[PDB]
Amino acid sequence: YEAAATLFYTPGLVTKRSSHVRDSVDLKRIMIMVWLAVFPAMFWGMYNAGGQAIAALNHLYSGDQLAAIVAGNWHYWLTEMLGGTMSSDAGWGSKMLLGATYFLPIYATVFIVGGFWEVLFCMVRKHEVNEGFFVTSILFALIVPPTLPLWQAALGITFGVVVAKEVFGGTGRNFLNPALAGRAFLFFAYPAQISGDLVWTAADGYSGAYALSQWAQGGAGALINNATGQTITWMDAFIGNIPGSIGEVSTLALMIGAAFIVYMGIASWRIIGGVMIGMILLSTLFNVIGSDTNAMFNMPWHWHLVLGGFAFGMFFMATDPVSASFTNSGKWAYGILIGVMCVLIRVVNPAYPEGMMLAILFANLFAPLFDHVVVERNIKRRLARYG
Amino acid sequence: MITIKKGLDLPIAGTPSQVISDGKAIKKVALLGEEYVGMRPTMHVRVGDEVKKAQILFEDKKNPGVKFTSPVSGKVVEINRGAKRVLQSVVIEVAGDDQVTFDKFEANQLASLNRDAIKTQLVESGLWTAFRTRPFSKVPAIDSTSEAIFVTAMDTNPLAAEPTVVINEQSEAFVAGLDVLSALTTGKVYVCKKGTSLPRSQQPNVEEHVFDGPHPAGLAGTHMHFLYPVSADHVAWSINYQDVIAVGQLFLTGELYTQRVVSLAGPVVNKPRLVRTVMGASLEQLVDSEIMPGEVRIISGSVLSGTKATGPHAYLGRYHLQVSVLREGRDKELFGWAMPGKNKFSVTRSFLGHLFKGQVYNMTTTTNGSDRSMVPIGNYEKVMPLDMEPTLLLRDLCAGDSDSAVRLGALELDEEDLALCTFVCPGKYEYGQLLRECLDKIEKEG
Amino acid sequence: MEHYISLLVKSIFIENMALSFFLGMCTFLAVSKKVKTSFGLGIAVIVVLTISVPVNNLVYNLVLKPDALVEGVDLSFLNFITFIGVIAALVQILEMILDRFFPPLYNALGIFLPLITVNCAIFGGVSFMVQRDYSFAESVVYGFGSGVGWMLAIVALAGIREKMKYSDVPPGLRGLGITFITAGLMALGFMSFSGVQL
Amino acid sequence: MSTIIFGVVMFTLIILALVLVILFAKSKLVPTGDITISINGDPEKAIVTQPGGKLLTALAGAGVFVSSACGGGGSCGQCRVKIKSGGGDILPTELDHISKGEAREGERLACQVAVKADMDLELPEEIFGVKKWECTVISNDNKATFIKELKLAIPDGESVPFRAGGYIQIEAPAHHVKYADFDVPEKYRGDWDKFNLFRYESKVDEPIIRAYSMANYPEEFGIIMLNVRIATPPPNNPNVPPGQMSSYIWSLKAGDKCTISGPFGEFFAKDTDAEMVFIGGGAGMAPMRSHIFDQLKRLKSKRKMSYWYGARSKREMFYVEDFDGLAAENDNFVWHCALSDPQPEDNWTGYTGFIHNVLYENYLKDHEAPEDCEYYMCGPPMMNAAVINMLKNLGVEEENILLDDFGG
Amino acid sequence: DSIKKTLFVVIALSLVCSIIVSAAAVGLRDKQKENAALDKQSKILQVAGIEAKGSKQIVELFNKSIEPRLVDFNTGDFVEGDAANYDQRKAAKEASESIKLTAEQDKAKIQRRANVGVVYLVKDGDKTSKVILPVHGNGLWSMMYAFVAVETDGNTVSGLTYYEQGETPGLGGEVENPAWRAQWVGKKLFDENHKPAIKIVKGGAPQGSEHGVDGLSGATLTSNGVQNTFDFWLGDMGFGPFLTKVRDGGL
Amino acid sequence: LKKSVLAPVLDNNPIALQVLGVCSALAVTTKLETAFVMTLAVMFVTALSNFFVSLIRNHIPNSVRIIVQMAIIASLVIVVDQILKAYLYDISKQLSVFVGLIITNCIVMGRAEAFAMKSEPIPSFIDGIGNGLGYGFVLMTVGFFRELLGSGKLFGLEVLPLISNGGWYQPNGLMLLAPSAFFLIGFMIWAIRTFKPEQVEAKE
Ligand SMILES: Cc1cc2nc3c(=O)[nH]c(=O)nc-3n(C[C@H](O)[C@H](O)[C@H](O)COP(=O)(O)OP(=O)(O)OC[C@H]3O[C@@H](n4cnc5c(N)ncnc54)[C@H](O)[C@@H]3O)c2cc1C
Ligand SMILES: CCCCCCCCCCCCO[C@@H]1O[C@H](CO)[C@@H](O[C@H]2O[C@H](CO)[C@@H](O)[C@H](O)[C@H]2O)[C@H](O)[C@H]1O
Ligand SMILES: Cc1cc2nc3c(=O)[nH]c(=O)nc-3n(C[C@H](O)[C@H](O)[C@H](O)COP(=O)(O)O)c2cc1C
Ligand SMILES: Cc1cc2nc3c(=O)[nH]c(=O)nc-3n(C[C@H](O)[C@H](O)[C@H](O)CO)c2cc1C
Ligand code: FES
Ligand code: FES
Repeated sequence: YEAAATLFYTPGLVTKRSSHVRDSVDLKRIMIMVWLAVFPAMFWGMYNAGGQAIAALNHLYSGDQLAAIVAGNWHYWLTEMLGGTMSSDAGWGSKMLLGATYFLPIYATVFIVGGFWEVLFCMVRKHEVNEGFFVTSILFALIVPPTLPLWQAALGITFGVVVAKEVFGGTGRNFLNPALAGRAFLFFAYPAQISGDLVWTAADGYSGAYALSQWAQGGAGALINNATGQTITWMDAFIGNIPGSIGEVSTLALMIGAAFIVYMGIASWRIIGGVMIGMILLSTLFNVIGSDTNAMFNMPWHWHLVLGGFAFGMFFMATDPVSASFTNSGKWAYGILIGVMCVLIRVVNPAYPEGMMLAILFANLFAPLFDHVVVERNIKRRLARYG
Repeated sequence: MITIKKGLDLPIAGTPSQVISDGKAIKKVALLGEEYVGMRPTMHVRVGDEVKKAQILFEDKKNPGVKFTSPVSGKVVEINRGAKRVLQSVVIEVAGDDQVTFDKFEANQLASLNRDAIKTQLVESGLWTAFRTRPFSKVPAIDSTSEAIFVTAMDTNPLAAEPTVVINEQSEAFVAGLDVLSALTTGKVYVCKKGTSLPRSQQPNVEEHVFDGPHPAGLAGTHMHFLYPVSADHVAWSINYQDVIAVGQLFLTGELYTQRVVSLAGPVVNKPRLVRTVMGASLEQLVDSEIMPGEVRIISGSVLSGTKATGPHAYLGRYHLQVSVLREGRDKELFGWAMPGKNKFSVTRSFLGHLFKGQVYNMTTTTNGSDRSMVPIGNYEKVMPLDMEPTLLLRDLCAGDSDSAVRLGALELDEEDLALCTFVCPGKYEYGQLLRECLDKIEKEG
Repeated sequence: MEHYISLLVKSIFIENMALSFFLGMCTFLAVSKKVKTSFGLGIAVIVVLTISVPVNNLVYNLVLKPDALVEGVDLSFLNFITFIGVIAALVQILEMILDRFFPPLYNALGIFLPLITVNCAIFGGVSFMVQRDYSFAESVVYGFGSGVGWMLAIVALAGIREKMKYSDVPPGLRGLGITFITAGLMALGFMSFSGVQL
Repeated sequence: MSTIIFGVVMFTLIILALVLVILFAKSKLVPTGDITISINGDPEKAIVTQPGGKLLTALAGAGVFVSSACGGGGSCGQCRVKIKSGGGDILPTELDHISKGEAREGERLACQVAVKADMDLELPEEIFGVKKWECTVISNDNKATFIKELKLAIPDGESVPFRAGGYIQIEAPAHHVKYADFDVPEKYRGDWDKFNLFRYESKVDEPIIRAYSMANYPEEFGIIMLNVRIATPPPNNPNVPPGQMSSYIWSLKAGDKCTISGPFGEFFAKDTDAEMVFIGGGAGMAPMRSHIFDQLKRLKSKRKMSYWYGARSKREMFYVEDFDGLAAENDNFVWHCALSDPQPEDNWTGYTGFIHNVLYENYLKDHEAPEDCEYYMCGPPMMNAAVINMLKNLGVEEENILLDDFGG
Repeated sequence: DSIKKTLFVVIALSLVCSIIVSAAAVGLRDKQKENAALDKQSKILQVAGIEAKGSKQIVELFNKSIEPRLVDFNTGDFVEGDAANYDQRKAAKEASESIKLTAEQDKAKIQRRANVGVVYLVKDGDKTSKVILPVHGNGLWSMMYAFVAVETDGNTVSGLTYYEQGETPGLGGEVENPAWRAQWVGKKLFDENHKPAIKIVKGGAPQGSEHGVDGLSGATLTSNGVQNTFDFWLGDMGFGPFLTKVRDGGL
Repeated sequence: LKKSVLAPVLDNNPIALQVLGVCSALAVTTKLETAFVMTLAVMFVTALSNFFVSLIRNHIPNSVRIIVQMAIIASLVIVVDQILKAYLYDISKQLSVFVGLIITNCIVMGRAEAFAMKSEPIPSFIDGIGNGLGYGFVLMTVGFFRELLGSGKLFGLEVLPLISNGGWYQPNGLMLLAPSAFFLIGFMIWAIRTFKPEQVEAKE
């Protein structure tokens, strides 16, 4: 059908004006290179989400009760039918297959539901179907817990695509992050399914606390993996053995993926440097001033980095070219504000245990202000005939 | 010594060999009518009229007093009119040697002429059209004077000629032209040049300023931004080295000098070199038997800011000093965007081509992609050496804003200064025409 | 003195009038087109609020508080008329003695100069001050912080709308609908400080 | 009850204190100045009615009006003022009329300027010379279906200070006019009586003013000749309300009293040597006749001229004797005509249909340089668009297309 | 305009408006307080279990069955005063009759406590069966106020009702859920060592336990707020001495 | 005829075109009880203020016109507030500040300045009623969606059973917050300007 050939093939056009020779880069290649960057993170996330579910299920149930539970859920009996096993010694194959059966429905639902609105708008306004949804859909499907209902994911992606992105004019015209706008819609509308201890480990009847919110209770000594009984170390939280969403669990994979797109120039290193500087400064100020009743005042920078969705946000979600600043002088300020706001929401605000998604949305509002400040300074320098 | 840090030396194949050789005999010239900004002609000649050299072809209605003259003596053959009866070109068949003769001056007396006496001779001879005023790139008004004239004297365009080769043949004419410009300026003459040596004029008004770096260093806009910033209250004239040689020869001999040394080079040329030609020649018979078979695009100027030479426009421009030929790319390719290209060029590091240092590409006319919205990954900031906000200025131009574009600095720029920004745009936007529309709106709202 | 710093930061960020209490939208959505005009109006609002709150505090403490003038009498039902009279007189003074007699703010203050009187933000600030029972210095700091927060919000909206010159909005949502949706997105983003105990 | 008296007293005291503060502040600052404006330096006339506010409310009260039209608000922009001292602020509504260039030298509209402080003006000389008059009507005879020519005589032999193509601002006091006594020649009786047009009537409660253009030329001094059209409901929608002032002027008879207010003008002829092209329709014969007679009988010009006219039928043409005599007298001036739908008894031969189409197919297509000659258009707004499109397709600049229109 | 006319116009308008405004705001001053008292009386009746669907009978039922009474926290004994018009909020606010709690003992995070409190005794004739104790503490978003009705033995709770809170509905605003409030009946507040034995446990409490109460699911911060509220108000600084006197009899 | 009272419902809607009274729309639309009470209160206050201002339109000096109008409007709002506290105490406890903020409602001042000062008393009263109806239309329409989707109720009555009470509906938490009001008003404006193209704004 024509909907496939027009995607695979290049249009085969020629230049007719101005620069008769053009650069080989294009939006399709940019979006595809970003889409491929999250593949190692997604694969390790699927593996870890299978492993956590298997471990929690084995810790809770055993024997006949375990068989009754395994025969009552379609993820478990599909994993058992496809050759996998739910025993205590399941291999990486089954640990990845269970995560796949937990993640693929969410990705398919998000893709189809968002693409419907994308096609509808780009057909009504007589455009050609753009790209960037290939990135938005995968980021949204990676930043949600494995147990999120499909009817909630559909509404989240609907809000993110329609209200936040498509109303303003489509790709390259919006001012806010679409994936994070949808996630914030879900976060504020249905907070029982995106918070608590029941949503991170995809096991039936198992309640396991957030690795980030286990710190606010008792400090570094309170970090424990109740699924297996072991304690979470920095190496575990860095490699990505902690419970969490599909996407942001692994940090080594995120660094590996984001190094390529930083090298290729798609993602700016200025925003990443600003985020790092802000986080380090604020999270060292908090340690220096100290506190007695708050246990997050003593969390250092290298523990802020590994836990939560900090790495995923900083690498893949804070570097959105459209939402970020357009000035090399304002990109540093944008990154510093993002890092400072994330650390502040983590430490001082008690209602929300994680604040990267809200910090990015807050800095998206004030990026144009930084752009205006720098451009006004440049104009005032021009008026002195020195520019 | 002024060093430019940002830019892009375009690695297109077929670089010319800087040796001047005689070109093909040219039996037809033309003087275009779509390259002069805001020029509304009043034709003084008709098809079949016989014209001498330096005899006026048409005047201006928006710029009274400026006269455009015939490069060679012959018979007019075409007055081609485009859409809405716009003047595309006036074709003259060179069939004679008669000419109009002007006054002659000793080489010593050229530094003390009156400005009005210089202006009258320049306008009568037709060399007044060599100058251009930044902003708006219009031909200078007959009675206007500026205190800064920027003799380019350097070439950094892709597949461009080396001015040191051309000037050393005409050192005396170049010196005399510099003396005339120093007597005419009333300010200073900024003779931009590379680190190599050039003939020197013994005048205090003339300054030699040395530039360096990649392509945008050899642009009159960059020279003005770095030596004499321009605005609505400060206009500066611009001129190249060959027109300076023409001015010197005019004031030394009394006859207009209509020779040229252009560089015929490109990916699809058998033997790139410098060919001695005539002003406004016919490219269709200039490039015959010099091109490999197949479909080709012949350009009158650099591939970054040239003009396609097909049909009525298939003649050399006034301000262009090189002819570039490259193949036409029309075929599609399956999964071309996903290929880890070794032969593909990009300022970004997303292709395997950039790893191989020193590679030269056989670039074609394809737009590698399709028209989309602008996602500013940071390509314009890599290739803009000026003190501006590029990705804000281009968004201002695309949105149609004019006053804010002026505030951001659109006046100092020309269509030739946004060629690299158009080149490195993932959205495949053409910014030169947007800037020209913006400047036309600014001029009208005067 | 840390109490005043806490009050200032709380009023500016934790309790931003424009995007946490949502007062003054009738002008917040209508005048926010250019940063210059938005900054001028924010300065005017800052001045009016800073002068209005302490005077109302003095009057309420002196005569309108229950049992404050004569024991057994309670005149707390003149609050609305007294507050609106003080605000209106101050706005008239600002418009007529200082703003236009001195070098004027041409096109920075137009139809919206007499609209400060009916700006809901100032009346809301006075009412909240009455509820919280501040002292004089706390009232001054509260007024200044509220004004600065309102100016910050309006200037951020103006900057966003200036960035939105490149957008392509549907004809129905041109201008006002898109302004409402943009303000809703900004309010969604401004919920980071919701649970802070400052 | 004791709280009620306290509340009443405190309400009164607080409101009185606020009002007194406002009044005292006003008394401490109000300039209370007067005569803050000088319309020019040389003339002694530097007096107005108001110390500030809007500018017409001070000048028109003292008798100065560029054109103090009804309502104001710059809906037509004839209230032209030039300023050189005072506030330089520009109303948002004034950028539409004033370009930045004119803004630097201080050009604005009058119904937008607000006066508060001292200033001096540099008003053009035409303000100092315009005046009203007492012209009596001589003839108001009909010569077409909707076209009437009005002839007036100037009292005491004065000559209006006008140029070719101008217009005087006619007045019409309160009146009530009926169409019953209207009567046209026998040929126009058919279409006139098809709806009979006499049942119509107009109500005028206060004096009203519109403008008309002179069909005469400066060597016909002592007599004002105009081309007046009747304002009737459109034939396709007769239920549309009719026109008032045009009907009133139609009702004017010979020997009747009339008052003009003064001549104004635009659309003048350029002082060049290029060819002149005059194109028009409907009631547009007035400026074209004025220009033709000026250039030929008054200016003795020898520039090549052509006057292209379009009509509907042979019965719809007048001034034919005049234009034929002028063409016979002058070789440089040739005038052509076309009919939209000629009738079998018109005995018409030659051009037919739309005037722009006949022009393009007959003259300008074979013209060598249609971009150097000057065009003057004054006619129907629907002919305006067609002629503009044709000339722009031929490639004529805006400076060579000089047109006069009455805003559709 | 002239001052002679402007002052007269302003004075006449003020004299026209002020009588209306003052008469409206003074005539209704009785109803404006009856309506306020009705809400508290209805809440107390609901906590005590007496059914009164109407402001007509709420007044008589509260006047006959419920006897408000003041209690001194420091002495744990009754005080004589206008209990029916007491204002605990302003009493705690004023520094004249309040104690500034210190950090180590301000478990409920209320930062101030009144010197004398108010309790309500439910009785018929002159025999008392219950006593309603108003307790409050800090939650997550706002202050949470409640009435807890304990039996005359000083141990057994016969109902808990939250009448003022501002938590998130559906997540932490489940303190007003009848399914959650109805499980407090029969629970015991003290152990044999006179320690506060009420424990809001997470994830569910053993069925039939005399000291455990089911926590709010997904609302651990609000559950901790409730736990702090009870650990403070049942402690030494709250109704501790008063309940010590109560369990000995003579309530 | 009823053009004055019927047109400002859609033709000249205050919130949709004039951008007047939006703060109360964002605030009090969470529940239909408060929305309807606010609609009635603003209707009565606007109508009576317009009536009195038109009655005394001749004898208002320019210098203290704002004070003269605010005296009347604040007196009306004080009377309304006392009546609400006396008879509708449960509702009045919920509106709180946005009952005293009726004075600073921009609709009241806009209709007092634009129409009341220069129109006859009865036309002013009719125009006030019409503007109040046009405002209440938006108030109740937004409140319908907000209440129904955020609490599964209408006027305090049960319509959609809640999951916490043994039903099937899981309430949306955004409807009880402010951004939902912004989104609903934006989409209302979109639909109104789609059905009535004459109100569409220009690109320039
Ligand atoms: C500088 C200048 C010179 C001019 N010179 C001439 C000249 O020489 N000769 C000439 O004939 N004209 C001339 N005009 C045209 C001018 O407009 C004349 O006055 C013309 O006769 C129109 O009459 P009026 O101004 O009385 O129209 P008005 O009575 O002001 O308007 C009535 C017209 O509007 C219509 N109308 C009224 N109410 C409505 C309604 N509710 N709905 C729809 N339609 C309605 C009527 O049917 C009628 O067409 C000139 C105009 C200008 C600006
Ligand atoms: C790519 C790397 C770029 C960043 C380079 C390094 C930046 C770090 C700067 C500060 C160095 C120390 O940073 C941090 O200091 C604080 C003390 O100040 C230490 O803090 C430690 O001791 C304090 C003592 O009061 C405890 O309360 C705290 O819980 C504990 O972590 C952290 O363990 C250390 O990580
Ligand atoms: C938007 C939002 C609002 C919340 N509101 C409350 C609340 O009002 N009360 C509460 O106890 N928890 C609330 N929570 C949840 C807490 O933040 C915290 O995650 C939870 O109380 C801990 O659950 P657990 O320790 O029982 O696993 C809210 C969470 C979100 C995302
Ligand atoms: C480095 C990079 C990061 C991106 N991040 C996001 C993101 O977080 N969310 C999203 O919806 N799109 C993202 N996109 C896609 C696209 O840029 C985005 O939709 C724009 O905001 C256009 O609406 C990203 C693209 C790139 C190149
Ligand atoms: S009426 Fe035209 S400017 Fe005043
Ligand atoms: S209507 Fe303007 S502040 Fe509320």
